[PDB]
Amino acid sequence: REIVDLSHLAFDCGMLGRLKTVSWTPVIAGDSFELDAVGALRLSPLRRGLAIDSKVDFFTFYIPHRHVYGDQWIQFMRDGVNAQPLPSVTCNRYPDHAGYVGTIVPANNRIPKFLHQSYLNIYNNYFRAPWMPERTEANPSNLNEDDARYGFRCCHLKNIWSAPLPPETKLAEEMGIESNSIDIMGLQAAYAQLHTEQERTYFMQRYRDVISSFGGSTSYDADNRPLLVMHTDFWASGYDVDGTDQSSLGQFSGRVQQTFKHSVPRFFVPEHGVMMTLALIRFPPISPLEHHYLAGKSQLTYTDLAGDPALIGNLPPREISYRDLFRDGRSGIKIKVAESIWYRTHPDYVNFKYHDLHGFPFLDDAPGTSTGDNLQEAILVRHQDYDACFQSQQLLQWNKQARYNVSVYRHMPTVRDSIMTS
Amino acid sequence: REIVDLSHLAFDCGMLGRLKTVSWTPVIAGDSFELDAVGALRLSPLRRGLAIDSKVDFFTFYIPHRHVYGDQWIQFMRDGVNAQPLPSVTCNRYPDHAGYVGTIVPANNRIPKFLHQSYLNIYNNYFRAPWMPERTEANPSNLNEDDARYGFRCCHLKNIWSAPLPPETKLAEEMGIESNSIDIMGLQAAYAQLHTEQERTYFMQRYRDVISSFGGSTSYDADNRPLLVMHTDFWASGYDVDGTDQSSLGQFSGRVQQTFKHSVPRFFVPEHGVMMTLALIRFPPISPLEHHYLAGKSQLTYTDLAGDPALIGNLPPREISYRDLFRDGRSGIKIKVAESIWYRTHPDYVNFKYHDLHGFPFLDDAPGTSTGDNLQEAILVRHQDYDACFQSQQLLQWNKQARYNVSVYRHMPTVRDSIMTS
Amino acid sequence: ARPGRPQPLRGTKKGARLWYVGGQQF
Amino acid sequence: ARPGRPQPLRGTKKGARLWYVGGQQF
DNA sequence: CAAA
DNA sequence: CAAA
DNA sequence: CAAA
DNA sequence: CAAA
Repeated sequence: REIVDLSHLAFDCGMLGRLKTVSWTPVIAGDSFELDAVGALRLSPLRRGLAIDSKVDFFTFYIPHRHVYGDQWIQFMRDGVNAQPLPSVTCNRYPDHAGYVGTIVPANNRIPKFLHQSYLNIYNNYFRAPWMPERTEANPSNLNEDDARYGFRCCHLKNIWSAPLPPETKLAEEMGIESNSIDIMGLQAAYAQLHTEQERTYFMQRYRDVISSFGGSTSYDADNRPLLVMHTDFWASGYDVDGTDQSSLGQFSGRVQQTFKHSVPRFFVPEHGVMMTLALIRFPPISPLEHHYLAGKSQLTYTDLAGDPALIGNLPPREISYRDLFRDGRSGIKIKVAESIWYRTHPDYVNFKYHDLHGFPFLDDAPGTSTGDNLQEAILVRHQDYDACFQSQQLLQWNKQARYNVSVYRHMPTVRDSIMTS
Repeated sequence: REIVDLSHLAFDCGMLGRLKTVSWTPVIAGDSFELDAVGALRLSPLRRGLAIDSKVDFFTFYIPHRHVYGDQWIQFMRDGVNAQPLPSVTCNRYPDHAGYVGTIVPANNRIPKFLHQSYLNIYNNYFRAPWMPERTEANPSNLNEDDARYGFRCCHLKNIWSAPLPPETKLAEEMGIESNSIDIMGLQAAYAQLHTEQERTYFMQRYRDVISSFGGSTSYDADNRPLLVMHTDFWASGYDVDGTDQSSLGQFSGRVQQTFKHSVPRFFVPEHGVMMTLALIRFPPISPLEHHYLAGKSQLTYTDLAGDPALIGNLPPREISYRDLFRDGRSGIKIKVAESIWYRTHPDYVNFKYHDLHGFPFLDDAPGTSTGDNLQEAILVRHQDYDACFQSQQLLQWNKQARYNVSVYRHMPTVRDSIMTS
Repeated sequence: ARPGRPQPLRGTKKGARLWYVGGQQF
Repeated sequence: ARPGRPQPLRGTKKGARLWYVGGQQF
């Protein structure tokens, strides 16, 4: 059992809303993996001074090769020195089209499946809304321009419109009645049954959550889910550079630039696999076009304003449209919110005047205003919404430079032992 | 969280070599299951006095319904009150043809899959020789008379002939050579490679064992294996009943009759499933027809007798036939043993005279002497080999009566709460 | 392995109530 | 979140030997 | 995070 | 640096 | 039970 | 035994 120093530095960059891999390391069953990443994160030069900080999220997952390669892997390992070589997957014939999984597309335009499948699995088990279509892309070449290079899009920071109730949420439960009578005992079960359905719809869409519900547990191997080993996050701040020449004097450019550590406590790697670490930069969804729900309603009813408890706990959800939340709110986008939820949270305010001011990372256009009457598309972060405020994405929206200190104890003959025959 | 008393008694019986289920209890994710089984085990009346005791093995496994029902289960659970009802499997149109899984074939000749699949899984993951064909029987009706009623056969207690080296064991490794030269550096890898192959052949045929080999681990969910919760065992002794009448005076009948406890420490049931407990009675494979290997060899060589270390550690395995171990040893049965293994173990002796004495649980006929030149068939316990010594299998070879005290804490409304509407 | 000489089994007998039948039945 | 003002990254630098090249090479 |  |  |  |  000896130390293998896999420390290495990395220079990266990506688009706002998209999730990018920043460092992946292959591990072996028996490995004791430790990772201390430290460095600084920045964003392409801004147009004006600094407005608000971006929330940066770093993740480190562990994925058994078995999760990727399936039973085909168990054999690979079982057959040992005979095993049918594991198949690789395909990327498009472009260098960058492998980015989402932290690597340049190799000479042969094909990268190892575990990189690709892991990225998916990670995305489907933690980043997409449980109700959104599960990402299934077979190969890195079924991926489109933006995705393959920048990573999949993730959800905006949770707020009233970005974190609604799953669209298929029941708004009424019908129960069969005879013609002149009703089974009150049936009506009973009816409700109970509804309950089980809601419990699920609301927060138990994933198998594990259902089991946990009974007060049980589930190995990560049960539903084949990446293992979240470590998750840190922080706010990216910086400074303004002052203009000093005849015409620039009195102008300011914001240079976001935050240092940070992302430490992963010693971890025991039970089976051969990959340790993937990804980042995700986002800006809180501030919009000069959003207003308090109550300022929007035209006919203010008791059931709205009053905030009568008796009601708030027994009414069904409420279907409202983005129109109800933004002046330019797309009306075709319907979201189901919880009653009087506008009394459980206050929205951020931006004087309209910032509306057309190039340079602030605000949503100067009602969310999903150019994706169509599609909710999911509105909820996921459209990185173009930001092209506006950057002086020049020569390094995309953001970028970072960090040193990844990695120490791994493992059964490994010494290089000498490898090169020496006798 | 309340106590549910599932204590219950059971009266059973079965054939010698076969593995029978004695008590299965369904559990729910969240259940805390505890089992204390106590009772006595006996064997049908013997012909003569008692000769030797039988080793009784009790097992208690836990099998998630997920292992049985597959992804089809995850949905069942996910869909909740909608889920497509789980399918049952088929048994033959006979009451007893469900025995192996502790139950009378129900009115509709179909029992729940988890019972059947679990029995298989248990059998394939712990009872069959790793090299023997994996049991795959789809339904309890693909099972034959004996099996379905008595349980699958298991392996005789390990000895020189019942526990040989996997039949496909390499006896020589060939390496490609040019015509006048040999790559000594290649010859090197060649050996190494062989090693990995042997390591596997010998004791790493199962995926888990391979991983463990690297110094890793594997959830029971990784290779979908039953979880061995508890395993006890004991020797079944009893007494002789003396003959007292004119002709019986001086005769004796052996009444094996051993009491026993089989306790299972509190166990946390993470997912809905089954707790199955099975038993296995066997007699040590004593035969008046077996002899010391060395007494058999005709030409005693240094390499045999000497026991020279230098040799014993570097020679390849040895192929010998049952003929070499028994007088009536079937010569078509070839087993590969380890060199000088006859010096690492001494065989049991029975004066031939007991050869044709009805009443002793010995193998009065060389193992697998009526199954043909098939090794596996010789190794597995043929229960007919014993019909000979029992006065009357009115309750098969053995039988037992025990009380299974079971206490389970679980989220469970009270019967009142179930029957009361308001 | 338990020493004792084989005893016949007794009652199949705890938590809360199970059998509601209208009143007391022995 | 770490306070400091951004520093340029240094060396990619441990266990036993890795590079055999025939002798010493700087 | 069933603020079960 | 024979991580001999 | 790698009596690795 | 309202395990009210």
